Amino acid sequence: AAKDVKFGNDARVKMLRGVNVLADAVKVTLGPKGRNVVLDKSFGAPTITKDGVSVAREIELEDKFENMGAQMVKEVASKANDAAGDGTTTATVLAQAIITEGLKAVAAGMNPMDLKRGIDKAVTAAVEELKALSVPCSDSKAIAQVGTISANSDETVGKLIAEAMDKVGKEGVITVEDGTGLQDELDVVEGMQFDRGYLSPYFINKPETGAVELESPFILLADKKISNIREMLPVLEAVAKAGKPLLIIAEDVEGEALATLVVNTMRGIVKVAAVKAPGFGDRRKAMLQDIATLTGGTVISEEIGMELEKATLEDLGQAKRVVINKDTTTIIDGVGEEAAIQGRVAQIRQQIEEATSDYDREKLQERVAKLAGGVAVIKVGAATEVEMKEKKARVEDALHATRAAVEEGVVAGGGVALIRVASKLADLRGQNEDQNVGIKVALRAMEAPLRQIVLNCGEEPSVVANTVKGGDGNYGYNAATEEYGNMIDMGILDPTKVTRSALQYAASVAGLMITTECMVTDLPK
Amino acid sequence: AAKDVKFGNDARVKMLRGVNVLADAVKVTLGPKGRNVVLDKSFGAPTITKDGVSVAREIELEDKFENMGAQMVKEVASKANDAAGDGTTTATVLAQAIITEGLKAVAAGMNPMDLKRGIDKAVTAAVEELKALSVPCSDSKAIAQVGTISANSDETVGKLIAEAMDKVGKEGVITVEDGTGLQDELDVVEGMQFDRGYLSPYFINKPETGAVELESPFILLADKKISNIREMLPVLEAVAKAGKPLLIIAEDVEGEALATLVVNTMRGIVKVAAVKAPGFGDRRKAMLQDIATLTGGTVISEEIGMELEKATLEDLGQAKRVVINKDTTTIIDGVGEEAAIQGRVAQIRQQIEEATSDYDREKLQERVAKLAGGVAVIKVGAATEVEMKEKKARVEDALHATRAAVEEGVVAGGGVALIRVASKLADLRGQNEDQNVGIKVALRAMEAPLRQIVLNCGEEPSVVANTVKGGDGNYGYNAATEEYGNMIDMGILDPTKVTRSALQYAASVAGLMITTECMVTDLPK
Amino acid sequence: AAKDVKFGNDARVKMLRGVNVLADAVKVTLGPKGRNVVLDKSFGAPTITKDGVSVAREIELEDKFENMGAQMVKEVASKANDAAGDGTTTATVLAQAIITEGLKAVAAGMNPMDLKRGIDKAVTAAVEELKALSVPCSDSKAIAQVGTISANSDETVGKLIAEAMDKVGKEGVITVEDGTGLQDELDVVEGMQFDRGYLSPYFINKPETGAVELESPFILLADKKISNIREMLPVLEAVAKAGKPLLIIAEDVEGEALATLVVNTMRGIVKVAAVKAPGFGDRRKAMLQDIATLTGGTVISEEIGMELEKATLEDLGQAKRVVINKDTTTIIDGVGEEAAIQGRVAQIRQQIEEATSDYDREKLQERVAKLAGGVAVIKVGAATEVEMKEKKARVEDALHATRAAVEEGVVAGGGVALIRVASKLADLRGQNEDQNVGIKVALRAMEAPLRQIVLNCGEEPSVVANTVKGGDGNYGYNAATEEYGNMIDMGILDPTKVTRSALQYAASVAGLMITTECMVTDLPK
Repeated sequence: AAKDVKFGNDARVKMLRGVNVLADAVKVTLGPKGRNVVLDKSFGAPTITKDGVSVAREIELEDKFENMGAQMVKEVASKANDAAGDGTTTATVLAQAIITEGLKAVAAGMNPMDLKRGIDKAVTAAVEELKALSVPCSDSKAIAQVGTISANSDETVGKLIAEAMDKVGKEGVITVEDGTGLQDELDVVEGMQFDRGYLSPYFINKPETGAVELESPFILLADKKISNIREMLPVLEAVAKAGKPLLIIAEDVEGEALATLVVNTMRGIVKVAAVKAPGFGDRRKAMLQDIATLTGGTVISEEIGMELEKATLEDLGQAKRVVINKDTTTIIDGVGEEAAIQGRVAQIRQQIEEATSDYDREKLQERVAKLAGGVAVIKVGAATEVEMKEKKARVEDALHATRAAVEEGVVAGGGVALIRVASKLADLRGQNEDQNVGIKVALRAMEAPLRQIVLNCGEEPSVVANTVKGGDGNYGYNAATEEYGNMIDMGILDPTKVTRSALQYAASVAGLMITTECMVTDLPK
Repeated sequence: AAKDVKFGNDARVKMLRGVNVLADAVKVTLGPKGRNVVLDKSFGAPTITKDGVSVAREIELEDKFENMGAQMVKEVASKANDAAGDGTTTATVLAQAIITEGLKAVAAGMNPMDLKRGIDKAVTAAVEELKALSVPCSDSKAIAQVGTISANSDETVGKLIAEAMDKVGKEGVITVEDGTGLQDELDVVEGMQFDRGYLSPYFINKPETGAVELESPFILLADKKISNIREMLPVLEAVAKAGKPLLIIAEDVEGEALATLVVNTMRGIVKVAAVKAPGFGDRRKAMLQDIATLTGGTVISEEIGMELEKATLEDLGQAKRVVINKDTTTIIDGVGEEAAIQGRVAQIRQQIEEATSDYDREKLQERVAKLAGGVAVIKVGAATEVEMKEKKARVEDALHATRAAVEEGVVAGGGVALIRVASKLADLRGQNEDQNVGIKVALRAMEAPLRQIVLNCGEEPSVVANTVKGGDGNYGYNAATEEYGNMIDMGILDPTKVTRSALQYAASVAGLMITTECMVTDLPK
Repeated sequence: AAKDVKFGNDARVKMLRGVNVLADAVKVTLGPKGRNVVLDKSFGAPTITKDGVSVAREIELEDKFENMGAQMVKEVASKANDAAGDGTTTATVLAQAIITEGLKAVAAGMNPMDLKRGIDKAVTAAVEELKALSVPCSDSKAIAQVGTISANSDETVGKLIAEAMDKVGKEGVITVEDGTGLQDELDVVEGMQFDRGYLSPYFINKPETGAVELESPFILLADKKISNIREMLPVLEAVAKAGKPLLIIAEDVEGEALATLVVNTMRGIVKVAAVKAPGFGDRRKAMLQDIATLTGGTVISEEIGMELEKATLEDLGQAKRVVINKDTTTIIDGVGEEAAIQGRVAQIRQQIEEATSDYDREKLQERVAKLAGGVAVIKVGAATEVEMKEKKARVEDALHATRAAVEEGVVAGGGVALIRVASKLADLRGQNEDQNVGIKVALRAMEAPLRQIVLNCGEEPSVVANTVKGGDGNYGYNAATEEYGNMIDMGILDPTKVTRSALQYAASVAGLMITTECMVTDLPK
């Protein structure tokens, strides 16, 4: 239909209004003293939550332009959350501060491209400063500490994360499930982990997790793109008779094919979910063969000759359980014989020995690593199902935070790491006046999270900010206890990775929006 | 239904407002320092882009008259894109400048036809002056240079374009695909390319490319029009059972058959692409025989006697991959035996020997050229799939720019070539005062692109324009570094063909536009 | 009546709109190619003028806040005019530029007081740099040159100013007159001048000059305030019988007395002008005795004993002609005997000999100087009354410019002196970022006059500004001839004093205005 176009500073102020609305809605909940926010369920009582991620997905304004601004800020914040596992609120607050200041400066006839360049310089300097200020978390003791801190100060979950961490090594895979007994159970079972996302969000059987958990699902290996529904109709009938969930790994899925699969899942006849083919080319085929070895399945490739129509239940693989995250996959306890898997590992090891190319050697090494390391299994243990659910969620978020900390490090939490890098970078200068102004905008905008936390605590924001900036190291302001001191000592910690990613994505979206004039928009009807 | 008509200068100002909206929307993104622009999306986050083609595609105004003005300018800009491969933003900016000045002069009580004649004289003089200012790009070194600078200064892609260029000669065919390994692969396989477009846009399986990529498709050769789908039923059943893509080269395809094939493609049971049969008469039949030789198919003609109902899978040809551009096609690695192709080449060579007409001789010579030259195949090589996609896009645009440069030449980029032509043609005079005023309008409107680029950079436009006009040769203003110098030395180059086509099409649409009075359109409801 | 206020940035934008209206109205007429502007006349035809003073006189806006902004700028510009004699348009343009930029910066959350301090520092540096760039005008040849160019390039009037300047010395007094013959006349008579303005603007018998010219008036010397009109009744009757004008010098004039004299001028039975008594205390009494000596009058003081009621026509002084400027007075050819004046000069000379205080010695020396030097009178000579009036106006503005140049100096005109100062002060830095931004605002605002002059000429402003900044010395851009070169050589000159005063007053009003929040005003009814 027709499209109203608004360009100039009117577009900028409308977009700023949208970002202001979304940023207020999110920043209210920031901090340990974060205030509650009430959503609206279509039916029944409204839900009340302090979670920035849950509230953020709800807001989308009425008038279209500010809706666009809010939507893209929300999308970048969600990208930040997916990258690390937290920091949606921090990213949104940083984006709001940077954008308010930057658009205020742009309204003063200042070169927006220079503002973007200065902000980029400031944020990269802040990122390397954070890396300098990072504290290693390789030792198991700090791993237990961060696990405890993430899960609302519970030592048992941090301990469990520590033993699983030891079991599956530094870059291991850890999955969480429900255990029958009150005691927590840990064991390692051979299983896969590759980074691919579901074809459609509608496959999500558990929307509150955003994942597809299947119990004893058959698996179909395909090196070919599924084009016609007739190709996998016989296996669809076979699995429907079997009355079990299905998993489809294929080179590609066409639009009509995935539409038909979505319709079938809505029918509920078969609990089938599909995911893209990982790997690439020959590497893709080799690791598909690895999956077949693991699950006892068989790869169906056009080049070899067989077709999906000639698919039997025996030809398919199987596993005890699988989970399809947003951009991750997990296979647990493949049926395939361990001796065959060890033989495949030996074959790939010989390939490593004869490997001459460096990147192919890296691919083979990580392939054998994921093939032999397996998948850690953590089973939550308590008395009541309410504590099952809440402790499972706590274990989930603690595991995310702990792996993020292990990957990069851990800095002082509560938003004071940003304050520290800002104070460290007080003399950073750009190539000219405009870049310098952008640098100063970024520097004074990185103070927004601590100021908002203090404001939620009810104390004076600027006083606490000045007191923190006066100190050096990791000295900061405990929001919960309202006492000063070394944040690491009192346990308030955030992974270096989450803060770095949140700041980087906030700066990226800020620079990407500061330099926009035109907006095409559907007519308000 | 009823149609509101508006004529006189009120129609002209309506048209000017529409063109102003579209031109602002597009020109905001012009130049290396081009400002971003956010676009519509009915669902999810809005997309952010600096490519003016998408912005133009996503523009249409609420008011009907503004909409018609914007739409005709957009159509001419799209024609400019199709001609060369770039320069939509430049064409739109030139059109906006010429339209503003010319409509202003027409409102100043001046003969519009004389303005059009003066603009045409000025633009043809500019075109020949630009051809004089062109720099040849025949040598492989300049080919590598243009390929490198086109793809954001990547030497590897320009190099690869250079080797493919050497492989398939001056007027060879270049195609891009995805390579399994990190190394780039190049090889020549007998193929084809003829200038024909898809019957409808709906065949586009990949809208972001505007093409129809099919893997291992069967081809049906037909010298007749597709009047009834009954003839298409047996082959459709055969290809549905085969479960492979289909291609249809026919003399014509009626609208009802087009609707049937559109419905079939939307169903997804069978994917099929149709395209007009090029050549003409006897030449058309001869090149269809060539296609049959290459693909191992058979030509089905009413005159010979066989009908499309009596068509088997063996009768159809086959190839490893095909792509249907907007107005072009490509066939890669025809199954047909190379000895048969060589025999056909020898037959057409004898036809060349006995050829008497110069035109028939040229047709036969280009026929043997396109038959024996084959098709170059370039496979992108890297690790990640994300970089597969981005480097494939870079290779595509670099190939387009490189072939455009080879066809005609390469001039100073950054919009300074138009400034140089303007300075060279400062004394061009028409037959009378009105033609002279039109000439001056065109001359001062050719400065719009550089002025807009400088304005996007934040510097003073007119100062830079005057400084550039002062110099001679290719001296100008580097936008990225903000340093004066020579564009040839600084690697900021644009093909002569794209600039010439953009300027010519802007002049053509401006001449058409100025000489309009009446605007018939449907009532606003 | 009730009053409404408005504070914050809304007040600033209201003031910005008002000053924008006034600045547009004034700046249109700037430069030699200044565009005309029509005025309003309640009766008869409108008057078309290029003089910015006249245009600014009638400007007052509908909205109260815009009216305040316009009135503040207009009052400061009028102060600039009174200080030097020209440069109202330059002051208004500078104020508009500085205010636009400063309020734009203040909207960016920037400390207004630091902006004021930075602007003050920048303008002080500019003033001292301008003094450094000043060219002396002491020699008679340069005096003739400035007089010639001031009066639209008429050598005769500049010559006449030169001879008068020689007659009455460097700090002499010169007064215009209408000479009967076509030949220009010059004479030296015993006169007087002191810096005092009329009590009421209503005394102005010639509003287009803003002065009070009286022929053969009877001066009355008084050392007392005119509390009651009864004291003025006998002298008023005497002068009514005499049927001649009169002058009144008194210690002070009360509101009732001046209201009564305004009534008596509206009746105009007596031609009366009253001016505040100059001098101070004993110095005032001594110089009033000097006035009595010059005019043959007598000082009437309460302390001595005589009263204003016991005043005869003989007691009053007399002179051939007097003129009361806005803030100055002139008395020409006092009737008093020259021998008595010489004796008084000698007496004050022996007072100088015994004068031990430095400032008292200065007062006595300037007193004898103004007593002995007298007033020179230049009489314009032509054939027609119309050319008499226009040449009289030319003599007025020419001698104003000449005395301004003699006082301080002469710099390059056409607004290029400010450009040169700006280029010289490109590296001036403040104490912090805010003061630096204010400094840059002032520096880029000093380019406004030349830019507006070029824009009125129809050429490109910024190109000319850049070309001028590139040069050094006095190399500017001739607006009239549109040729570059040295302003001094081509006689486009402005006094250093007028440029300095205009810039200083523009900076002062800009500082007073940027730091304004509250606007208390009467309600719009």
